[PDB]
Amino acid sequence: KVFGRCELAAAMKRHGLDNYRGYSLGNWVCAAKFESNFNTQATNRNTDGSTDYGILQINSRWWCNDGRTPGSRNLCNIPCSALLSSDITASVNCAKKIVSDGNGMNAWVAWRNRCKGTDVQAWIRGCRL
Ligand code: NA
Ligand code: NA
Ligand code: NA
Repeated sequence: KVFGRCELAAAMKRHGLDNYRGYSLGNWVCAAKFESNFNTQATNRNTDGSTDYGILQINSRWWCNDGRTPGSRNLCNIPCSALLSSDITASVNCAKKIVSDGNGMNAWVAWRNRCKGTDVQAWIRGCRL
């Protein structure tokens, strides 16, 4: 499913991401935009053989099992394919574990390079939340 900007903001807010670990909703919408263009089916392969999945591009090297990333962890206890669902619950629950591991949203390279230090509130402007 390809989300609309406001539709995704509302779904993330309902799933408890607004101000989760001090990150306002605009940060999460901004990260989803540059990681996946709001497409839950997005996949991208990394140089090390691991793959990134879903709306927040969660990596199989640490967070999910895809059956093809040797010596990797599955810290979210889920198959990577569950992160491609039109229901964002699994992606959101896994992102909460990632953002709590010590590095905050810096775990998402696109957030650090394209969202951090910008007016992220603009990503939720006009939304009925
Ligand atoms: Na915001
Ligand atoms: Na591979
Ligand atoms: Na980047």
